[PDB]
Amino acid sequence: GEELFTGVVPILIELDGDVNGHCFFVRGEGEGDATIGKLSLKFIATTGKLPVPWPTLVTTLVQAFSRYPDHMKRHDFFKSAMPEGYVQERTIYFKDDGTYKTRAEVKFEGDTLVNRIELKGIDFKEDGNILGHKLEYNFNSHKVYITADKQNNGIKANFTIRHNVEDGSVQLADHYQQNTPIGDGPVDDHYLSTQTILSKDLNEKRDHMVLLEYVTAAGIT
Amino acid sequence: KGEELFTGVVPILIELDGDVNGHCFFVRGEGEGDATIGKLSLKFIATTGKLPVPWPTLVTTLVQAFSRYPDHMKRHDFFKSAMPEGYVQERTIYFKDDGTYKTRAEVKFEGDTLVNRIELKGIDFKEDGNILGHKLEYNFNSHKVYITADKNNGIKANFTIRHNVEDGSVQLADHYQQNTPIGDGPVDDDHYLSTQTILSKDLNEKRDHMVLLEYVTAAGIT
Ligand SMILES: [Mg+2]
Repeated sequence: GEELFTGVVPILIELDGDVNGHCFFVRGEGEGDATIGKLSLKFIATTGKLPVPWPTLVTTLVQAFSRYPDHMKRHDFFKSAMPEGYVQERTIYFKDDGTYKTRAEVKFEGDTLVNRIELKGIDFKEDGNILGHKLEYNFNSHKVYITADKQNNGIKANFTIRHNVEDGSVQLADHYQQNTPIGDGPVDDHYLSTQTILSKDLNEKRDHMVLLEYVTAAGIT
Repeated sequence: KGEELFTGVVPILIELDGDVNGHCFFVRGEGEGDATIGKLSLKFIATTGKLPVPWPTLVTTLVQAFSRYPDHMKRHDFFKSAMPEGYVQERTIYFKDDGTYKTRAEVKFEGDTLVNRIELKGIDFKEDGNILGHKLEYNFNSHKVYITADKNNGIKANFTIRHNVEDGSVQLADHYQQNTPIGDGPVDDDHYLSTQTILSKDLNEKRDHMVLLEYVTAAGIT
């Protein structure tokens, strides 16, 4: 699957959501450089104003795009499942607040890699950090601990995301993940190091998130 | 159990999830029903803010098991016979010269509370129409609900709702209904339900809401 990631690969992102009854849609376009672990994307809300903070959707809207080191090439499930693709599911627990359930498909559509997502948010508190938009427009660096999931012939990941709040302490989001192959069966413990930058397109009147991310793999000597 | 469950007053919880021309919203209602007297008292609230559609259009979509069937009609009602397991209630509502509603609901007992859970999708509603334009008066007329057996082992119903418009004209809503029992062994003749509704507001409620009082009795058989 490594052969399809050579050079620059186009990216398409689609998300459908419902948070405490609030529907919304997001569309993103950009490109990815798996060889260099670089992502550049621009997101727009096609339904108006986003009812939840943009940082909370960062993890939900890819991962093939990670640069796995030469001695770790065989451990990249994300790239190995292409072009057929894989299904990615999560339950995100915001401490003392609501929860997100997500289901996505990542696959090639022509020469474009597409990520179509469905998320449902429930039990979010009124005037909370999420529904109250009290989260800073930024993102911290994290470690995505990946482990094999023999039963589903895929992988599982666990990590806690730290969302900066406008005053000083931070809002935690526990992430639980499962990735499963879509077709024919081509596949150790390790982790991903992530860095993200959120920004704004000054000539865009629509709600915008501009994204730059750098991801590498490690954990094996 | 299935009629024995409705002696006296039963608590009610109602939940609706909807999408009209892309505008999702949710409504939650709580109240009580006294099937012996065919009476309902409920309060509904929009938990997502302002309703993108007029409240009266959601009345029929929001517990016919509380209808009052006469002693000589005990056999006839199917609503209570399907309890406590409950029944599925589906509808397609066509508003004349406007959009359409598709609904799916499950009505059943959860403990001592009768619960009605709903999904509603509205399509092809016109901009500046009576519906999306909020031109319907805050009231509800009396109707007759025509029920017939669907020996899907349930029932079907057809009727036309009359919504008063602010200008004085009326917006019609054709209702097509299908009910199927969730589990086993329920009762199935042609007859109708006579309905009366009263809409009001809670003076101390800032959220978009609707207070409803309803009286339903059955007839059509001598
Ligand atoms: Mg909904």
